[PDB]
Amino acid sequence: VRELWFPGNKEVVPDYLDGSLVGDHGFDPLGLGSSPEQLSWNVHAEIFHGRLAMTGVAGILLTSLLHKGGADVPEWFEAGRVYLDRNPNVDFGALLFSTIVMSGFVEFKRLNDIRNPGSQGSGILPEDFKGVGGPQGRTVGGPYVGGRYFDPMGLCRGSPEQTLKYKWNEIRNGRLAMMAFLGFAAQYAATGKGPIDNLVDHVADPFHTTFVHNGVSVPFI
Amino acid sequence: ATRPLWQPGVEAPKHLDGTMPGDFGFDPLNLGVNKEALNWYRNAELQNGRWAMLGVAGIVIPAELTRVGVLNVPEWAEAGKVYAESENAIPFASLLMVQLFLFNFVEIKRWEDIKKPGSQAEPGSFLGFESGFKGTGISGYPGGAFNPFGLGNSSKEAMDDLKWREIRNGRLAMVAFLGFLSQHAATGKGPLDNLADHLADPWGANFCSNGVSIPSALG
Amino acid sequence: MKDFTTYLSTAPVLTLLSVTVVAGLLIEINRFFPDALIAAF
Amino acid sequence: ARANWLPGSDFPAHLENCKLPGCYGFDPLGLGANEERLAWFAESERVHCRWAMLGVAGILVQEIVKPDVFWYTSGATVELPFDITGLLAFELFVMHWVESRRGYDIKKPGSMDQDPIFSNFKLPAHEPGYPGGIFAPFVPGSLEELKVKEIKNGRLAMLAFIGFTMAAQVTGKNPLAALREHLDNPLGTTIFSKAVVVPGQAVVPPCAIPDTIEFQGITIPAGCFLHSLWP
Amino acid sequence: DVAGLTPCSESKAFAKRKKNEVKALNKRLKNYEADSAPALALKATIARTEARFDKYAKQGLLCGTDGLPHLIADPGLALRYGHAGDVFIPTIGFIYFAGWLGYAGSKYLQAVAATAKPIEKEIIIDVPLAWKLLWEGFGWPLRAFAEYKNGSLMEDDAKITVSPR
Amino acid sequence: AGWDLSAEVPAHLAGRKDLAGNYGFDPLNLGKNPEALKWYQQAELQNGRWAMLGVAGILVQELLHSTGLGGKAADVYWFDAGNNTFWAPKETLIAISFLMFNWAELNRMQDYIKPGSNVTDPFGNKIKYVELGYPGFDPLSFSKNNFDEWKLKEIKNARLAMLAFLGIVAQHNAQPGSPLEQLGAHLANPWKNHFINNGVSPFLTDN
Ligand code: CLA
Ligand SMILES: CC(/C=C/C=C(C)/C=C/[C@@]12O[C@]1(C)C[C@@H](O)CC2(C)C)=C\C=C\C=C(C)\C=C\C=C(C)\C=C\[C@@]12O[C@]1(C)C[C@@H](O)CC2(C)C
Ligand SMILES: CC1=C[C@H](O)CC(C)(C)[C@H]1/C=C/C(C)=C/C=C/C(C)=C/C=C/C=C(C)/C=C/C=C(C)/C=C/C1=C(C)C[C@H](O)CC1(C)C
Ligand SMILES: CC1=C[C@H](O)CC(C)(C)[C@H]1/C=C/C(C)=C/C=C/C(C)=C/C=C/C=C(C)/C=C/C=C(C)/C=C/C1=C(C)C[C@H](O)CC1(C)C
Ligand SMILES: CC1=C[C@H](O)CC(C)(C)[C@H]1/C=C/C(C)=C/C=C/C(C)=C/C=C/C=C(C)/C=C/C=C(C)/C=C/C1=C(C)C[C@H](O)CC1(C)C
Ligand SMILES: CCCCCCCCCCCCO[C@@H]1O[C@H](CO)[C@@H](O[C@H]2O[C@H](CO)[C@@H](O)[C@H](O)[C@H]2O)[C@H](O)[C@H]1O
Repeated sequence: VRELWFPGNKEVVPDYLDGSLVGDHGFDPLGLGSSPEQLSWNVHAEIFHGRLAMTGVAGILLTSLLHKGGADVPEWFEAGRVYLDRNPNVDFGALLFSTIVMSGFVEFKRLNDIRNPGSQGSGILPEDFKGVGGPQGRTVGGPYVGGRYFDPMGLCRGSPEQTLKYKWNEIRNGRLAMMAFLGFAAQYAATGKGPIDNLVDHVADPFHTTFVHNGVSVPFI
Repeated sequence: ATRPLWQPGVEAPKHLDGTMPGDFGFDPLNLGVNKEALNWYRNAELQNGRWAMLGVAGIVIPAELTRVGVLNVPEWAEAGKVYAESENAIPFASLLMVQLFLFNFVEIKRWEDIKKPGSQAEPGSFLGFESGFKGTGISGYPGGAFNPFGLGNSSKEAMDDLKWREIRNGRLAMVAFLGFLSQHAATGKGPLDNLADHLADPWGANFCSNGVSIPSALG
Repeated sequence: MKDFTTYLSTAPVLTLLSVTVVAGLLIEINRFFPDALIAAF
Repeated sequence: ARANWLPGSDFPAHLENCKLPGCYGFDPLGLGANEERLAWFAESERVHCRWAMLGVAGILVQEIVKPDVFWYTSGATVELPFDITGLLAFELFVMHWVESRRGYDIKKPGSMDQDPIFSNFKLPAHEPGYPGGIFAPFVPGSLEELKVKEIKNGRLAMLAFIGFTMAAQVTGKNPLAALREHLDNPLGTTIFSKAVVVPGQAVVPPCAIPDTIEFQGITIPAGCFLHSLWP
Repeated sequence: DVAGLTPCSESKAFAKRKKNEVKALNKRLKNYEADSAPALALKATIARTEARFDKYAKQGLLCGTDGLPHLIADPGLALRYGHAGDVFIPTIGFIYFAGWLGYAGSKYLQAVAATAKPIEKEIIIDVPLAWKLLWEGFGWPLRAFAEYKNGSLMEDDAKITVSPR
Repeated sequence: AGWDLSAEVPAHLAGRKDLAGNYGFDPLNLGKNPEALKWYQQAELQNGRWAMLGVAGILVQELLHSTGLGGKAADVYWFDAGNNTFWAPKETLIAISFLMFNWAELNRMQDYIKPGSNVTDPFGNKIKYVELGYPGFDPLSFSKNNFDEWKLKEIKNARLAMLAFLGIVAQHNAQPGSPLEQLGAHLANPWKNHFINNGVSPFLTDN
């Protein structure tokens, strides 16, 4: 049928993963999405995590590249402290409260859309914020929100093949970005340097600059 | 039915529907499930909103005038003490008892009106003034003596709009008074002073830096 | 997944989790606000 | 048609039967898949073409007439007859009027075709993005070939402007000055001669534009476009 | 002074107790280094002890002949002498939280009692329903008073089973 | 659509051709309710006429103060009229104004409640009523013909005067001198003096 996360072995592939979902490879050994509503919730969480990880990884990479060039851009693991230091008039609690409030407003809009697929496409919002659906055969709401604001270029409007290709691109890049952020955290905790720093130090000296020489992954070495 | 709700996408509870002014389907605690309890809470909301509106007006307008220069009055938290040290100042206990004695009569009469709207219109109750004590059918909206200018009497929809404006203003004033209390307790300054201090440096002057809202033990 | 969540909703599991959460909250309250003999507001 | 951006390839489905001028079937990302978006992008491309043509011509003429003035820093080194604030406000007001009229004409074809002051004058019927009438008092040749010429020249002008800004940020000289510098040593003045990256070392040309520029009493950033990303 | 009690601020026994506790802690601290873990722990304990004694003396607590704080459990007596936070306010706080938990449990039991299989709902709790009822239990005073004045908070004596005397 | 060729009339203003200066301008839909629009029309007429009188007075007084025609009373800024001394103090004048305005405004309100009712004076004199916001005080009989055109002129001049008064107050709170002095200071360059460099409106520029 479709490519699996483990060639052959159809027993490990769950029944609820029939291949209709984007990025479906039958991966669910722990059965964390056995329930239907749990599967829908996990789909929303996965796409949201992928987009958030892509944004964070892109920002971290760009800041690390700027820091290497000599710009007054701090590293990702110290950007918050640095900004708080150059701006002593900004209260940390105030910034946290503002972030929580604004994120709460948008997250509540998304949450209500999750509860009711097409309930936010009216009132104080146009029909564009109603969603186009997709997962679980839905035709409204979901993580894929079309419209003229979340898709100004209209890449998903016209030719379903292009829409499917872009959706696969998005999910694959999101998973890759999630793994990239995990690697960023592990590398910072082991070597204490940024991503670009680790990459340049490794390219300069391939052998002697692996995870075994950081002194953290392999303790006795 | 399809009127705006407090949380878009969430269906309003069946016990609220959409007839009372200010009905936005907001009842996460399901406090107004009982009809009698809902009616009592509606009357309580109207009373609290009107009293809060009067208090917030008497606290903001005099403060705004004082800031300009005309009409010099003390800050609302010190107004009670300022009058106490006056020469012919009435004792606090006597003043409070007189106010409570008058309020006892008026509030008990309003209480009887809540149980039965046409209660106070009983013939012979007063010296011919009971005729003007008949409500409009809903407790909390008594015409006659009250509403001497007859605003909103042109039609039923006109009165409904005014009721919505009254409920929104009352709720806003209630929240404003709670804010006044919290602001003065956290910062020993007036509302206008707090507003002016916040605009000067919003990121450095707010509830996160007053030292009271956020406990110092956590930090 | 449904059966697992149903098992987690059983009386013993919920009782232990609730007791653990309440105990943890009380421990942290006493850690940040220790020696609270009276209700000083 | 036979004119393709990639000979031997196949035009995209949405770009087939494309009547837009200068349509050579170039759309790898499929940005013109939607019909409405295609028209909006066509108007955007035409306006970009004309603006880039005007800008490139102006920069070249300014360099020829005044070779001692750097076009990149001309915004803060020209000595304005008026004031920068008043000039910006006047330009913003008139630009808002004209741009709003044009955009609304695109949204609704014949909505912005009547003179508001003189009721007797009205722009004749035309196609979106091509006003005509009083705007085109002289047409030397057929409209289709001239439209193709305009689109091609505009695309070339946009690429020319990008090359101008990049050469100014890398060499700090004017367009013709950089061209003369490249002519004096073609094998040493190319981007491959100044920049090169290898697994272990990277040579990035230094910025020829100051980090910050002082205008009037304030400071303006004006540095390099993603210098850290330069090869 | 309420019942022959002296404020802890002016109590000599209170100060002597604080001094003795700090003295014992310092005696134990003397057998360690200056920056070692036991030394830091003992110093933290000393700081906590001093802060506790200072807070008790500053809060206005009353101390007896033994030098230990005493609580006044009597409205009026505690309200006029500034001791409402000893038992009065804690009483209100408890009553509120206890009623909250009790009302939440009562509502959950009554809601699941209408289900076709209530015993299973009792051994296998409905987490979403329990969460909603726990949140609704915060308005327990208003709800309880409304139910009492409504007559739905009680069961008729003629409908409750009773022994044959 | 009159105020914007790309906009649409908010429906409640499409079938209302009897309103002076009806350009379909109501982006906030404040006049959707017929009663609300009826009250807003009277409010607009009152504000516009009062603004016309006030702006004309301020302009004439400042013109006489600058060129030099009025006595010591005119030789003063409009906002500084309190320094002048008249026949009665400020309190007496304010009280007299309150009483006279109470009488006139109550007559107008009675007419608003029931148009055509209050139209007779205590001495029996009567006038012909012609629409609500137009009581008929036309001693020159200028409304006999082209009434719609005349009221359109009135509404446009009223709106212009309202904007003029708002601008005068804003300029006074942001720029020094009289409105005519501000106009002259502007016309002096005028590429530098234009609220952008006043140091008050932008706020973000030079604090
Ligand atoms: C939090 C991020 C996240 C979330 C919510 C999901 C969610 C989902 N994934 Mg996905 N995945 C992710 C990250 C995520 N994934 C990453 C980073 C990769 C790259 C390795 C993949 C690769 C992948 C494949 C190949 C497939 C899926 C599939 C699915 C769907 C079915 C699986 C399921 O139901 O279990 C739900 C998953 C969770 C509830 C996450 C549980 C996390 C556990 C509890 C923590 C342990 C994680 C890790 C081992 C420990 C590191 C933590 C520590 C170091 C800090 C589901 C909607 C299948 C599918 O059909 O796609 C639609 C499928 O074929 N995923
Ligand atoms: C969201 C995310 C990262 C987002 C990062 C952000 C916003 C970073 C933000 C900032 O950096 C900037 C930009 C600037 C900095 O100065 C400050 C911060 C604030 C730091 C990563 C998620 C990262 C998420 C990851 C890595 C998830 C991995 C999950 C896996 C592998 C699960 C696999 C399985 O679950 C399945 C699928 C099926 C099951 O049955 C079996 C198992 C095996 C359990
Ligand atoms: C709805 C609901 C339902 C659901 O279900 C649940 C929940 C959530 C709970 C909810 C909510 C609620 C709320 C919010 C409440 C609040 C209230 C208030 C605030 C009130 C006030 C209220 C308020 C008020 C009355 C007030 C009043 C005031 C006053 C008189 C004042 C007075 C004064 C003055 C003048 C001056 C002087 O010098 C001082 C004084 C003496 C001070
Ligand atoms: C088509 C497509 C589709 C597919 O699918 C995908 C993709 C690939 C994405 C695509 C492509 C794209 C592209 C290529 C783009 C580009 C563009 C440009 C370049 C623009 C410019 C554009 C440009 C422009 C406008 C420019 C302009 C200019 C100007 C005005 C100038 C001005 C000036 C002058 C005169 C002089 C002075 O002293 C200075 C200044 C002021 C400076
Ligand atoms: C339409 C609409 C609708 C949509 O939907 C929305 C929106 C947009 C909101 C809108 C708009 C609105 C507006 C604009 C308004 C405004 C108004 C005004 C400005 C008024 C004034 C108004 C104004 C006024 C009355 C004024 C008046 C004045 C006066 C009397 C003056 C007096 C005087 C004089 C003679 C002289 C002296 O020495 C001083 C004095 C004593 C001071
Ligand atoms: C079948 C049984 C399992 C076979 C594989 C087991 C491998 C698992 C990890 C083994 C490493 C852990 O054991 C580790 O041994 C190394 C190698 O001697 C010791 O290392 C020591 O000797 C090495 C070289 O011999 C020196 O360079 C080093 O300075 C010294 O510390 C570590 O101190 C000890 O921690």
